Amino acid sequence: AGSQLKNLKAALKARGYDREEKKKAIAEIREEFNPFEIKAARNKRIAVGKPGISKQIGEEQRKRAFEARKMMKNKRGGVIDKR
Amino acid sequence: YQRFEQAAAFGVIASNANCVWIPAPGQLITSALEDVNIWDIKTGDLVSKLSDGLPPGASDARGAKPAECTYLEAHKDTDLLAVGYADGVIKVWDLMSKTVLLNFNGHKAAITLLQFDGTGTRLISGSKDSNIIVWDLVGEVGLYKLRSHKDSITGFWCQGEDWLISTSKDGMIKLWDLKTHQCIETHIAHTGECWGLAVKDDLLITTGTDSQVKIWKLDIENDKMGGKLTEMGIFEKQSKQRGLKIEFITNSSDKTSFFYIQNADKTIETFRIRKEEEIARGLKKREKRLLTEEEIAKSIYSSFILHPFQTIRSLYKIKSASWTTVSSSKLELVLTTSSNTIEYYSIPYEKRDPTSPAPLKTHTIELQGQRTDVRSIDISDDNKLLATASNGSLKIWNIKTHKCIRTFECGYALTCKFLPGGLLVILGTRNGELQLFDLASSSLLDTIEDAHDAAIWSLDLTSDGKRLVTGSADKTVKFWDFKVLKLHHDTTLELTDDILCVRVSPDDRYLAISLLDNTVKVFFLDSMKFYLSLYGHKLPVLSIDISFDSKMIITSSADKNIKIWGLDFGDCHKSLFAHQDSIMNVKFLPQSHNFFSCSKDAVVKYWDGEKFECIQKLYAHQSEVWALAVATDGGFVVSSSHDHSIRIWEETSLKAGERLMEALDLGIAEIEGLEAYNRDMKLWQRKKLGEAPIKPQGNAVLIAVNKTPEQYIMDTLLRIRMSQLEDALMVMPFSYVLKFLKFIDTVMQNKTLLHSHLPLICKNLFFIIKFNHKELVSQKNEELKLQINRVKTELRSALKSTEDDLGFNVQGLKFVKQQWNLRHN
Amino acid sequence: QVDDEYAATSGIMDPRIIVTTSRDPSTRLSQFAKEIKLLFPNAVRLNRGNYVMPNLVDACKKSGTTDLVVLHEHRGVPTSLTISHFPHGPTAQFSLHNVVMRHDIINAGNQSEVNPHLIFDNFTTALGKRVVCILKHLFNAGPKKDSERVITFANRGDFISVRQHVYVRTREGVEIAEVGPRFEMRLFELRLGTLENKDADVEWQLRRFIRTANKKDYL
Amino acid sequence: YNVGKAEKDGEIRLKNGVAMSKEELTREDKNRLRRALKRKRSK
Amino acid sequence: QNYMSKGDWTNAFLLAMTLDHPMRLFNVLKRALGESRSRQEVIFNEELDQAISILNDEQLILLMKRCRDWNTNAKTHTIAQRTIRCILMHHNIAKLSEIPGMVKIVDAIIPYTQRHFTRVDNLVEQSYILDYALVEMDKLF
RNA sequence: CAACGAGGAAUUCCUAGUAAGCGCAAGUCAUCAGCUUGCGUUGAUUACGUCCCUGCCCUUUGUACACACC
Repeated sequence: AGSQLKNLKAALKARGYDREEKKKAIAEIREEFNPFEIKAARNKRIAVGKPGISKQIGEEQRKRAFEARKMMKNKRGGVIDKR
Repeated sequence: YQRFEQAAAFGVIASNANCVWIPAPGQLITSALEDVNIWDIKTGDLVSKLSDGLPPGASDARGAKPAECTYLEAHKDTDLLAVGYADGVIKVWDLMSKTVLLNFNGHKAAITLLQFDGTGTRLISGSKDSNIIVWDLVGEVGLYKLRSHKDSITGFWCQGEDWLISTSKDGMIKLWDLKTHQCIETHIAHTGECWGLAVKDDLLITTGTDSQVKIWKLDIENDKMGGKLTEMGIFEKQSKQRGLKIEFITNSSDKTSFFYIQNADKTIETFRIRKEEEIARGLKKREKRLLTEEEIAKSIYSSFILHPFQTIRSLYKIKSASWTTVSSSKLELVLTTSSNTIEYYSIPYEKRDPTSPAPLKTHTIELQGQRTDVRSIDISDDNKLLATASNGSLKIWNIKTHKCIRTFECGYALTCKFLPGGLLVILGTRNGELQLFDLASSSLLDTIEDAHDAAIWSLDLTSDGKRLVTGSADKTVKFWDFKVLKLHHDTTLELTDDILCVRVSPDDRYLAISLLDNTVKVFFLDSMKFYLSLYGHKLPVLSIDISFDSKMIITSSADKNIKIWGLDFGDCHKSLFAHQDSIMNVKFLPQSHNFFSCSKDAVVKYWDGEKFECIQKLYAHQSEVWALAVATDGGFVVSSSHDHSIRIWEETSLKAGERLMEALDLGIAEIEGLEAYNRDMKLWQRKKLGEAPIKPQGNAVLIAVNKTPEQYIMDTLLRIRMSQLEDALMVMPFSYVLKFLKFIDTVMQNKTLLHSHLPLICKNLFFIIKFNHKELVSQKNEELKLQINRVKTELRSALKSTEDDLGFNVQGLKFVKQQWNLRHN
Repeated sequence: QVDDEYAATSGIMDPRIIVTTSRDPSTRLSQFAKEIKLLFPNAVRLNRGNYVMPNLVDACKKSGTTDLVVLHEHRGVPTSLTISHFPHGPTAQFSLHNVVMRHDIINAGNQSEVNPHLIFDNFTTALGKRVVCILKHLFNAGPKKDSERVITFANRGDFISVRQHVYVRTREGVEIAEVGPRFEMRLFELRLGTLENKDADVEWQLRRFIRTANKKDYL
Repeated sequence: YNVGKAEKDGEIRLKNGVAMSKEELTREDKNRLRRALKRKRSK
Repeated sequence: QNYMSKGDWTNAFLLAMTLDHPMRLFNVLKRALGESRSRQEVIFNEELDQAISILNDEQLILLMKRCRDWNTNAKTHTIAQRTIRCILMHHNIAKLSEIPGMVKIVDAIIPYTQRHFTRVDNLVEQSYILDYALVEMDKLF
């Protein structure tokens, strides 16, 4: 049907010296008109995943794990916190 | 959020509009800003303030200035008020129930006159855009729009249904035939503008820019083009300014007529027009010395038929007037002046002498106003209110009744404050003077002459009130104590520059002073220590405010933005740009970090000090908001402005081819219906006249567009385009081709629209029969055969008739050129 | 600037592009090829089945098409694209790595089909200028300056991120939205003749197995 | 011969061959013709 | 304006000529010509073409300039031809030639009249399909 | 005393050596063998019109030189 550009101009005419309304409206139209960072399946009788956010957290997790192992790698001491 | 709203507005009695008078002297309807208030001249109490049912500041109030009322007008007998506003709308109210009956937007700019006509049911309206519209009240409809003036309607005069006559802000007076709504006769009245119009039936009177008042004779039953309205002579006035309202009366009990010309400044020139007996018995006296010269003298009439009268003056500049009369010794004239005040004068006249060297006002309603803009507003704990003016009119209004109960005379006073026990007012004036007043006793406790060398600009009490600070344009601030109830100057801090705002903290801690040199300085009161210098505002800087915790200050200026400063280190937080003219004042709430700022562009604005949003954008004033004051506890805020207003704020689709086909079918159906009607008429006129057909009523769309069917088909045949014309003619079948031939056969009898559409008729007809030639020559009907012969004869006669003069003009023009050549090549 | 086998018809003439699949394509590759033919304008799609590549190349370069995009898959997921410029010009062949397509995700409407704007981010080397020229002479020369679709070829360490966006320009900035397929393509081979032969001289191809392979970009 | 512009600045001659005079034409048609030649002077 | 409303085309014509209001002049000439085709030596009404017959040199040179740039249409050309014809048959031809400026106008509008003569003559030429269709319709029996 | 006899709602692609059937080879610095790319064999039905619907685009001085149309 109608274009994403036409719907985007309609969404901007919809949303229209306050700041937080513009922060909210801009974040809303960005996460609405960005469809390639969700994943949608087809219901055989729909947003089923958030690929980039899941990827970002899965790789930041192992990034801090890798830096922790690189910090541990040639240590021999350690504080023993019994508190 | 617990938002704000407007509780009540007051302080205005007469605003930028006219006034209508109602008989019982009598009462008076006049304008406050955007709402109309009725007053009884006898006592002067505000008996009605007819206002819009929606409070300005509510949820559905729209984001602009409210429409200022600009013309009052009243229907007396059927009891209506037609009022008109500055956007162009006209609200008609019944004065019994005070609701809005009629809304009549219509115009595009502010409106300048109303008039009821034929006393009820018709209202004519002239506006600052040059249209003048007639409205019916039984149909709620703009009937007619008289549209030929060029600048702005300054006056008109109508009689019912036939003649209107208007004059506008160009030099032009116009007379309008209201049957055809075309302008009939136009003159240039005055060489600049034309501001006045009045007429008692024979003579018409107009005035323009400067003192030249022109008498005209309108002869309504004239027949010549120029001469329905002729000019009969000019005269002079005493005012060299714009006379801008003229109005007539016929006093009874002999019969006599009086008219006034109000002026721009301060003065109404009244005139008695005389009667025909003294016209006849005064003609000979200037016809003395006995005739070409005497005829020139008799032609050069105004001073003859018009007689000046008692020139009524006033204290202030005059905005509007209207009168009443009895006995010719009670010319009783109400007058609304610009500095808000109405005045009821009355001149007597013993029918030969006006019995006074100068007329006398019998009433004056001026108590609920100020005569100037309120340069400083203040409030009590919660009960009373303080308004400070330039004439001297300090006034102590009260919140719970909106009435000034106490008023004094100070001078050009720009700042004031209360005293912390109540019932006591400190004030500073624009010269080197300070003054003290109270509430129970009379005006002056004491004044201090030479309180400062130059203009004082801002003072502030301490929170206990015993010690106040005055900063003035003599580049000094001074401190004063209260000794026992008198003022004790003890110390004075001279700066390098003109201090123009002071403030202390609400806990006796800081003294923040705003200099003319684009900065503020924060001092310690206990040391004169020079704590901080806040800098970077980039124009001279107006009102400061310190928060309740004494941590956060605001800083307003003429840079159209307010800056938030943290007072612990003097570090800026925001620099938020409000208010596109100039923020005059800015004030916190009592207990919160929310604040208000009123500005020089007719708007107050509600902000928070944490997210720095704009909480609300309040839009009730009309002009420069000079001051605002917040309640000490609770937090309702008053704001007072340049439009003499003081207001409270509290909490809450076919195509070508088928278009031509349906046009052809209805057109030829009408055509042969009328031809059958004509055959019926000839048979019932050639036979026994006992019967005939009843009536073919003409077609709905044909009488709706006012066209003969040949013209209707001709313009839709025009309105198809040349690219799809050969398709529009190819789509239609042969029955529509036959009725197209009937259409062409009828249209080349009306030889007017044959000759104006010859190549179109030729192109369409020749394509039609060229495309349908195989079927056309197989039709067997002598009616169509005679039809084709008739179309052929008339069409070829028209075409040879136009190429005859084409060939004539070719040979004649080349003869002209050739005889010029053989003359002088 | 425009190099020696594109300079004859740089901005004189609009291009003409064929988009075609590998051989007996899967349905997601056919959807992908439709997305590529309405990614860039004056491109049409041709159903490759039982087409030989020499007479396909010969029929294209005597019909007058400027260039050819051949798409290769792996079980739906497209893996390669070869761009062959026909007047005895170059073939740049790329692998495609992170492909997300709008036919997979969302009926978000229809596309825009305007002559787009083009962004090229840090193609600094001469091989970068070469691949910029071969990627942008399959677009229409001289769009309107208020055209509201842009596409982007951004180099991110020899992985050209390829996206398409539409935009309006609002009061405080510019608001973007993502249309069409996102990629990271990477050039594994250039050569200087057409697609028919593989006897053409190679201008560049990546050396995967040298021991100084991962030290530099556009190696 | 062809229809050029007007020879004085009190009238205009359109390419059509019809002409208006500045004073004679109505202000609605003056706005319309100003807008029209603005577009014709914009393309 | 009053004359143009109420009818009365002769004094309307001379006021439009005095004020030099060219669109109003085209309208008064077109309206008077159309009503001249309606009713019934004389081509306008007699009062108006006498009013054309009694105008002086600079008035008829601006009238023929108006006729010049009306003749460039194929639509507004008939009004121009009727006005040119009444000027030609009501004025003196030696006067019309020796008026200064009346050759840069008539040389401008000889070829446009020749163009229109060719077009209307071809319209008369292709107007004989009606005559051919009539001879077929009479051969039908 | 489990599934299943050509697969619902919806949805995607497709115009001549094309859709589809069929096998045989290769495995070419990226990708691929849970497959990928070649190669031949057999080979159609239906559009090839239209802007009516859905959209996308272009223009709204004719300019470019006649004739013609506007």
